[PDB]
Amino acid sequence: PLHKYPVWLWKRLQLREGICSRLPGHYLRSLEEERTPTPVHYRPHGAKFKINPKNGQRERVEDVPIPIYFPPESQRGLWGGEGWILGQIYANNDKLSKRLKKVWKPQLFEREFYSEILDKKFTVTVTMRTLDLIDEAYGLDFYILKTPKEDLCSKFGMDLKRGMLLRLARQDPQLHPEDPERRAAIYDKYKEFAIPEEEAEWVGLTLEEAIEKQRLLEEKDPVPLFKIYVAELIQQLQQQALS
Amino acid sequence: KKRFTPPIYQPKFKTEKEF
Amino acid sequence: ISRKWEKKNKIVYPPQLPGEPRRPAEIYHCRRQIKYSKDKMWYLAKLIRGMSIDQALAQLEFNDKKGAKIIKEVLLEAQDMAVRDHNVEFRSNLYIAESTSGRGQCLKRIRYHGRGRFGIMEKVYCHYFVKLVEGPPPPPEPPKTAVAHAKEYIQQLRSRTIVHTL
Amino acid sequence: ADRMSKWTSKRGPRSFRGRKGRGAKGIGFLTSGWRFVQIKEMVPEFVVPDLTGFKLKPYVSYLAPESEETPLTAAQLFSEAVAPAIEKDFKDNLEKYGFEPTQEGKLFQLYPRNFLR
Amino acid sequence: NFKRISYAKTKTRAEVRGGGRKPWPQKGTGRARHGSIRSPLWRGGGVAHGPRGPTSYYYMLPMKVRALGLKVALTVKLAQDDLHIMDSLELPTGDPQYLTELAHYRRWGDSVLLVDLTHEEMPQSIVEATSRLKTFNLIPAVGLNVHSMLKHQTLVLTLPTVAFLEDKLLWQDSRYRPLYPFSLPYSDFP
Amino acid sequence: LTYFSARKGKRKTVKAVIDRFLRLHCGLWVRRKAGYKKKLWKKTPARKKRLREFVFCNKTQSKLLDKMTTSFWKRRNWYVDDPYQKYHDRTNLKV
Amino acid sequence: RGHKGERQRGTRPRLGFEGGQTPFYIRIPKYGFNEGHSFRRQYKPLSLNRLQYLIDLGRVDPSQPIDLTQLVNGRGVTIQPLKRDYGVQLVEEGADTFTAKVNIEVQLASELAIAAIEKNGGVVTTAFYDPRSLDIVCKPVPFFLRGQ
Amino acid sequence: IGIRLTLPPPKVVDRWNEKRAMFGVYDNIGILGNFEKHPKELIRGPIWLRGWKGNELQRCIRKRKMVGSRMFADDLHNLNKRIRYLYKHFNRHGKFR
RNA sequence: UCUCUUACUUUUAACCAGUGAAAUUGACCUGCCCGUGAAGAGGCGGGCAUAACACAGCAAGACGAGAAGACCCUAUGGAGCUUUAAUUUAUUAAUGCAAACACCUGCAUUAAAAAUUUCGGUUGGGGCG
RNA sequence: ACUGAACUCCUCACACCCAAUUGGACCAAUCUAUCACCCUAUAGAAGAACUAAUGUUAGUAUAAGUAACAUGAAAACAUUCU
RNA sequence: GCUAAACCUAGCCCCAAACCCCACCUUACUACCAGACAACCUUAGCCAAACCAUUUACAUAAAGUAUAGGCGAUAGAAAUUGAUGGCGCAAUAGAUAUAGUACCGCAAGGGAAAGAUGAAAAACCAAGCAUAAUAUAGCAAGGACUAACCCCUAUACCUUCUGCAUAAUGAAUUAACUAGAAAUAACUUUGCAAGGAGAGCCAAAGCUAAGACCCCCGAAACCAGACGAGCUACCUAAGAACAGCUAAAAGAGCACACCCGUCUAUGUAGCAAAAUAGUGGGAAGAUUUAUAGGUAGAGGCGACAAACCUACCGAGCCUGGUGAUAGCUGGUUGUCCAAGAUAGAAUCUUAGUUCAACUUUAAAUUUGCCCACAGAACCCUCUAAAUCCCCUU
Ligand SMILES: Nc1nc2c(ncn2[C@@H]2O[C@H](COP(=O)(O)OP(=O)(O)OP(=O)(O)O)[C@@H](O)[C@H]2O)c(=O)[nH]1
Ligand SMILES: [Mg+2]
Ligand SMILES: [Mg+2]
Ligand SMILES: [Mg+2]
Ligand SMILES: [Mg+2]
Ligand SMILES: [Mg+2]
Ligand SMILES: [Mg+2]
Ligand SMILES: [Mg+2]
Ligand SMILES: [Mg+2]
Ligand SMILES: [Mg+2]
Ligand SMILES: [Mg+2]
Ligand SMILES: [Mg+2]
Ligand SMILES: [Mg+2]
Ligand SMILES: [Mg+2]
Ligand SMILES: [Mg+2]
Ligand SMILES: [Mg+2]
Ligand SMILES: [Mg+2]
Ligand SMILES: [Mg+2]
Ligand SMILES: [Mg+2]
Ligand SMILES: [Mg+2]
Ligand SMILES: [Mg+2]
Ligand SMILES: [Mg+2]
Ligand SMILES: [Mg+2]
Ligand SMILES: [Mg+2]
Ligand SMILES: [Mg+2]
Ligand SMILES: [Mg+2]
Ligand SMILES: [Mg+2]
Ligand SMILES: [Mg+2]
Ligand SMILES: [Mg+2]
Ligand SMILES: [Mg+2]
Ligand SMILES: [Mg+2]
Ligand SMILES: [Mg+2]
Ligand SMILES: [Mg+2]
Ligand SMILES: [Mg+2]
Ligand SMILES: [Mg+2]
Ligand SMILES: [Mg+2]
Ligand SMILES: [Mg+2]
Ligand SMILES: [Mg+2]
Ligand SMILES: [Mg+2]
Ligand SMILES: [Mg+2]
Ligand SMILES: [Mg+2]
Ligand SMILES: [Mg+2]
Repeated sequence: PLHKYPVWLWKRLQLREGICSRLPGHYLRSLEEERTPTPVHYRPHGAKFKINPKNGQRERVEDVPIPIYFPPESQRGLWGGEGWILGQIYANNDKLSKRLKKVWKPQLFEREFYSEILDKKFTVTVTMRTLDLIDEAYGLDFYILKTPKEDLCSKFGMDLKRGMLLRLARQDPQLHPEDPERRAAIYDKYKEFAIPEEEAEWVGLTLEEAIEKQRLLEEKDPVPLFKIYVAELIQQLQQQALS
Repeated sequence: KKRFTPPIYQPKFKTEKEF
Repeated sequence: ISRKWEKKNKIVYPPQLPGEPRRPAEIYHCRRQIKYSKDKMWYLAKLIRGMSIDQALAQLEFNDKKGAKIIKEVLLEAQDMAVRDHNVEFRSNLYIAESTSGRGQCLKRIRYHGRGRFGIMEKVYCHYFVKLVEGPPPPPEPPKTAVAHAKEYIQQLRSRTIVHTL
Repeated sequence: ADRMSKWTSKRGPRSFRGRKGRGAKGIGFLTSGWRFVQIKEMVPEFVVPDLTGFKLKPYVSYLAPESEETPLTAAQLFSEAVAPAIEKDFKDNLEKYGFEPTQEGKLFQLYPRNFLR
Repeated sequence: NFKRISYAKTKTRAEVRGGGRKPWPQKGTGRARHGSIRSPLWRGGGVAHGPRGPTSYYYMLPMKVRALGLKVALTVKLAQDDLHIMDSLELPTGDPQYLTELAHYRRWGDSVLLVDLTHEEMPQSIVEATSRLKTFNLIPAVGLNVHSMLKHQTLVLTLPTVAFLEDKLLWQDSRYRPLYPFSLPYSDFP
Repeated sequence: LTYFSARKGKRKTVKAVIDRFLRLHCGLWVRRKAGYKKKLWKKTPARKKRLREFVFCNKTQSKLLDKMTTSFWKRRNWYVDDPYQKYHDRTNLKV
Repeated sequence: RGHKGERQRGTRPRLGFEGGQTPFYIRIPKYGFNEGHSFRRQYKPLSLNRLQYLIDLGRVDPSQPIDLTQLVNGRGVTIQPLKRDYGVQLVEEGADTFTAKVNIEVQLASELAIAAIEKNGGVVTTAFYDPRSLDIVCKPVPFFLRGQ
Repeated sequence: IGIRLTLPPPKVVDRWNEKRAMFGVYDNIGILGNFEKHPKELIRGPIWLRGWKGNELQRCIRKRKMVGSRMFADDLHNLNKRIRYLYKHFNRHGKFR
C-alpha cells in the first residue's frame, strides 16, 4: 500500500503532534525556517543569469552548495561555518585520470576570547575564518549575536548566543556587580539584539533539548483527588446555602 | 585442485510424516 | 482410497424363479493395511486361488510366510460370515474364486547411507481380497490333447481363403 | 543448541545452575564463607486472622438477591467517607477530615506502594 | 476499454520471498544448474511474463469519431424502428407496473433506455417508475452513449433531448480545429 | 541508443549524429566527407574539391540516422535564412 | 530468433555499432550543421495565396486590422513559440493573383509581398514579438486566464 | 486426472444489475456537456495512471515519480530494482536494435 | 612372496523367514558373422541361428554407471601471485613552501605501501617462428 | 522381351512434403461485453496451449523383493549354562 | 479393484480512501549497591562502453531540447505551462506463511509441507500394479489377413551438425508448473482534411486513433554490510595427565595410558562426507589435554604446507546490489498453407556483429532472362573450355 503522507513529511507531522505541539510557537518557527547558510567553501555566482560563452545566450545559474561535514568536535568550538569537505578529485586535475577520495580539513587554532556580556574568558578551537568574522563584527559578542544559527554552525556558539541573549533580556545585575554604570554601558552597546526572555530561553535549543525543557516545565505531580472533590463539595454547598 | 561436493540433506518432515 | 470390495457384499439379487438354477453364493472379504509387501502377498494369493476353502486353509497352515497366517485368518472370517449371513449351507462347500493383493497406503522413511547420502524407505502395506463362491471348486482346465490340437490346426487350414483376389 | 526451550537453572554448568533461581524472592544475604544470613524482616509474615465464629462460608446461597455492579470510585468513596464530616464542619486544614499531604511517614504508603497485596 | 485498469499483478523472481542463495554448486552434484529457488522453473518461484502492476488501457478516439459513433447509433435505432420520440417523460403515476405494461403494449423491447434533457429536471413520476426497474433505465441527455444504446433494445428520447443531441453532434461538423481545449472561453461556444 | 530514458521513458537522440549530419526534411541526410581537413598538402586539387563537398547518404545510412535521432529533428524548420532551405523538398522525383 | 549468436540470445550490440569498425556516424567529421538550431528564429510562412484564400472564405476579415491574433483565430497559421517560432513572414507566392486590400502586420515580409500588398491599396508593417509576447498574442485567452 | 469429475456450480450473471445497466453512461460527458469534463476524469483508479497509458517501464517510472515518496520501504526497493531491470532489458536486449 | 598351490575355521556367500535401499533407466518383442555407415552395429544390407521362461557365476560388449573432462584449445570469461605492464598516490613516512606563531591545516616533491585494469589476432590443434 | 518411382497417363480431387527466416488462413481453453441455455455465437482481453532445459514439486515404477540389517543355549521362563 | 482421483474456501494480490499482575540490556525474560562509556565521517561494485582505465539513468508540455560526455557509451535540465473496487489468484496459484512455525546452521541466516463428507456425525478417469507371465524375428508399428504372431516394408524422438540409427546431448514415467516484454519508421483500417489533434505536436496530404514485432534457466566472479577462533592456526589466565623397566637432574633408551598417523589389507552411498584391523613414530616434553578468553576476511594465524580460520579457503560464510553478466551450452509449448540455402568487406575479428549478397512481404513501373551479326591488346612464337556485349525468338 501507500502511506497517507510522504515519508519526508513525517518529521513535520511529529512536530505537529505531541509535546512538540505544546512547544512554543516561536521555537517551532525557528526550527521550521531553513535559511541557506552563507557560502564558505564555494564562490557564489554573482547574478541569477549568465551569458554562457559557448553560445552567447543568457542562461539561469544556480548556487549549489558544497556539502560540508561538521565533525562533533566542531560543536565544541567556533568554526565560521567551516568544516570538512569530503569529496573527490581527479589526479593531476584532468578528468581522464584516476578519481580519488579527498578530505579537506580546516586549520584549527586554540584561542582565548573575552565575552563582554558574559564577562568571561573562553578558550575555543577556532578557524581563521571565524577570527576574520569576529573582526568584521567588532567582537565575539557582536559575532555571536549577529550570526544566525545556519552560519554559526556550532552548538557551543548557539549556547553562547542564548547566554548573551538571556543576560540582555534580564539586564542581569550579575554582569559586573558593584559596577552598574559599566553594566548599563554594556547592555546599551548590545541593546539592539535584546529579545523577550521567553524567546531567549529557547534560542539555540536542539529539538531534544526543547522537548526535555517542555517536559520539565509541564511535569506536575498529580493533585490528590481529595483536594478536587473537597473544592467541588465546598462549591456545591456554597451554592445550596446561597440558594 | 581437490573437488568435493558436500552432501545435500533433504528436509526431515518428508520422511517423518505418519498416517 | 476405494472400498468397493466391502460394498460388493451388499448387493441383493431379485428372487429366483422356481424354474431357475440355484445361484451360487458369493462372499467378498478383505483385510486392509497389512504390514506386508503386496508382491510377497501375491504369491500366497496365487497359491490359494481356485482351490476349495479347506484345501486353501490346509496349504496356508503349513506355509511359512508371514502372510499365510493373515490370509488364513481372512479365509476363516470369510467362512464364518458366509455361513452366518450369506446363507451358505456347508462350511466346506466354498472355493476361492478370486484372491489378489493390492497396494496399501505406505509410509516414507529415510535410510542413511555411507557418505551423508540417503535413500527413501517405504514402510510397505498391502490389502488382501477374496471372493468365496459356494459349490465345489471348478475342475482344473485339462491340458489340450493332441486330438484337439490337430483339430485346431485343421480348422486353421480350412479357414484359409484366397487372399487379395475376387 | 536448543533455543526454543525456556532458560532455567537446570541448564548450564555448575556456576550457571547455582546462580539462576526460580523466582523465589530473596530472604537474606551471603557473607564470607558462603554463610547465608537470613533476615527475619525479609521473610513474609502471613497475617492470618482468627476465623472462629466467622459466618461467611466460601459459597453463597443461591436464594440470594441479585444486585447491579457498582464498582467503587474515588468520588463514591469521598462521598461516603469525607462528605458528611465536610458538610457538618462547613455548616458549623484537610488533615482533620482525613487528607494526608504526604505518604512519607506511613507504614503503608499508597504510592509508591510499599506493602504486599 | 479506456476506463479499464486491470489490477492483476504477479511477483517476479526478484520479488518472490527469499531465493538469494544458490541452491547447490554448479558442478559435482549431478543435478540441474540453478541460481535460486525462486526462478520461474521452481515451484513457488516467480512468474516470468505475468501481469505487471495495475495496467491502464486508456486511449481516446477523436471526439469527431465519438460524435459520429453517437450519430450512427441514433440512425441505427431509427432505421430499425427502436427510436421513440416523446413530448415529455411525465407519467400518469410512478408505478413501475404502468411503465412495463405500456412498453409491452407498444411492443417496445425487453430493455428501454429513456433519455431526458437534464438530470435535475427529470419528472418525479418517471424517476420513481424507473428507479425500481432493471431493464428500464433513465439517463440524462449528457449521459447518452453507444454502449448503453446498444445494450438497451429501444431508445426513448424527448423533444428537448432530440434538439440537444442534434446541436451537440452537428457542432462537431463545422467546428474549427481547436486552438485550445474547448473548456476555455470561445467567441461563440457556450 | 536509449530506447526508453530512465527519467522520461522517451526515446533519446544520439547527439553524435546531430553534431555530424544534417537532415533535410525530404528525408535526405547531408554530411561532410571524412578527411576533408587532413593532410591537404598531399591531396591533389581534384581530391580537395571532392572532399570540400556536402554529400548525401545511403538509404540504409539514412534509416540508421532516422532511428538514432528522435522526431524533433525531423520537423519542418522555417529558419530565417537557411542556406539549405531550397533543399528541404524534392522536385520532379518519380518513385 | 535465429540460432545461437547474439541475436538469438537477444544481446546484439547497440544501434550504430559496426562490429568494432569505426562506425559510420563517428568516422564523419563534426560540422556545425545544427549549431544554434534552438536559437535560430523561425517564421511560419504566410503566402499571399493563403491570405487571399482566408479572406475569400471569410476566416480573416480585411475590414479590420489583420495581425497575428486574427490570423491564428482564423486558423490561417499555426504558431509554436515553444518551437522557436518568432511569428509570421509574408511570402510572395500568390502575389500575381492577390487582390484584397488589407492592413496586415507580420514579423517578416519580402519585397515582392510588400509590393503586392501596397499595390492592392493595403498597408503592411513588420512588427517584432519576443517569445513571451508572441505566445500571448497567438493565444490571448489562456493568458487572460493566467490572471497576470 | 486434472479434470474435475463434477460440473462446477452454475454461474448466474445478472446482466441487468445497476453496474451493467448504467455502464458507459457519461462516457460522452465532454462532447455532450460543453467539454467541462474530459472523459478521462471519469476514470477511478491509481493516481499515477488515471487517463494515461504506457509500457511496464513507463508505468514503473510514473509510479515512482508520483507516489514514490508514499510507497512502503520494501515496495519502493522492489520498484527501484524493477525499473533498473526494465531499463536494462528494454535498452540492451531484444531482437531488433 | 614365489616355484605351485592345497586343506581347514570364521565372515561373506546360497536356501528358508522378517524388514527393506542406491546410482541407473527414451522405448525395447534386447542374438552371431561379414559389409556398411557419423569412419569400432543387437536394431542397417547379405547370410546364419532361433519354443518359453527361472536360479547361480563371469566380466568380453552395451563406446557400461559415476561426476556438463581437473589434459588441450577457445571466451575481447575469471581469479591467485610477481613485476622492470599501464594508470594513480587517495593512504602513511619524510622533507620543502605557505598558515600559525613543536602540533594541526593547505599545497607540492620523494619513498613505502598498496589499489584498479590488461595481458592482440592469424595459425593444418596451441606454442615457437 | 519382361520387371521397375511418389516420373508420366488413367477415374475423381487438388493450398495439402526444403533447416534458419518470412507472409497468411484458422484455432483449443479461460475471463469481460452482449447472446446462448445439455456447450454455444459475434467481439474485447490475456499468466492464452509443453513427447524434451542432467528443468521444479508431487506420485509411482526400474535396479529389486535385490544390496544390506538383526536374536548366545535350554528351561518352570523361577533359573541355570557357554 | 487397490493406489488413488477429483472438490471450494482458508486466505492472499493490486488499488482507492484513511495517517499509524510479575520478569526482562547480568548468561534477556534474573526482586534488592558508588556509576562515569557512549551516537554522527562521500557508498561500493556488478553492469554498459561489446576490453578497460574518465564515464554508465536510481501530472502534461517545453524536450529527449539547451547542455554534459575517453564529445562515446550514454547522461540531461530550467525559464515557461498548468494539476470507488477488480476482463486479480483459488491450495505446485495467490503472501514464505496453517508459519517465519517444523526443520537446517555455532551465528548472521535459510526455510517448508498441507485441508476438502454432510442440514445434521446427538445420523466411473494419470502413472503403477491386480484381475490376466511368457512362444522363433528383431524402434515393436504399418500393409494386411479368416486368423494375435507368422508374410512383406520400415535405421526412436529432441538438440547440435557439413553430415547422426548413431557407440554425440537430454529424457524412467504420470500429473501440475515452466519460457517473445517495446519504440522509431513503415503497412492495414477508420475519422477529419490544407488542415489534424480535447493546449503542447505535426503538416508542401497531412494529422488523429486503433491493429500488429523484439524469450527462459545457468557461471566462476566483483563490491557493501553483517556473522563466525564451541573445529582449526597461534596466543592469554589458571588447571590436569604421563604405569612399569634401564639410566640418572637427559627436548635420554625400551614400553602402557595418551597423542600421532609410517606401511599394508578392507572399506569406497563405507561403521565412517576419511573409518576399521594389523603394523608403526613419540610417549618428562618444542609433550598431550579439559575450561574460559583474544586475534576476522583489503583480515587473522602460520616451526611457509599458499597450511588452518565450523565438513567444499589462491581466500570464509550469510544477506544485499542481484533477475549481476555470459559473442558460451541448454530449452523455447495449437492446426494448416505458402515463399525460402547465395558472392564478399570491415572488425582485439574470424564461436560474434554492421554493411553488402541472398531471402521474405507489400507497392509502382517496364522491361527481365534466353540471346544473331558486329565488337572487347599487345606483351607472347603458339596458347583452352568459355565469358562479356547482344537485336530476334
Ligand atoms: N477501491 C476500493 N474501494 C474500497 C475499498 N474498501 C472499501 N471501498 C469502498 O468504500 C466505500 C464504502 O465502504 P463500506 O464498507 O460500504 O463503508 P464504510 O465502512 O463507511 O467505508 P470506509 O469509510 O471507506 O471505510 C464503498 O464504495 C467500497 O466499495 C478498497 O480496498 N478499494
Ligand atoms: Mg554423517
Ligand atoms: Mg523405492
Ligand atoms: Mg533476491
Ligand atoms: Mg545466477
Ligand atoms: Mg508464490
Ligand atoms: Mg538452441
Ligand atoms: Mg553461430
Ligand atoms: Mg580494432
Ligand atoms: Mg529374504
Ligand atoms: Mg561392424
Ligand atoms: Mg543371470
Ligand atoms: Mg545401442
Ligand atoms: Mg569402456
Ligand atoms: Mg561411461
Ligand atoms: Mg565440458
Ligand atoms: Mg592447464
Ligand atoms: Mg576479460
Ligand atoms: Mg509400376
Ligand atoms: Mg472466442
Ligand atoms: Mg503460459
Ligand atoms: Mg505434462
Ligand atoms: Mg522435463
Ligand atoms: Mg519390488
Ligand atoms: Mg541382481
Ligand atoms: Mg546378502
Ligand atoms: Mg564492459
Ligand atoms: Mg554483451
Ligand atoms: Mg519546470
Ligand atoms: Mg502456497
Ligand atoms: Mg491406470
Ligand atoms: Mg544417443
Ligand atoms: Mg556435446
Ligand atoms: Mg544418461
Ligand atoms: Mg579456543
Ligand atoms: Mg614414565
Ligand atoms: Mg624421551
Ligand atoms: Mg614453499
Ligand atoms: Mg606451491
Ligand atoms: Mg568451510
Ligand atoms: Mg542471463
Ligand atoms: Mg514450399
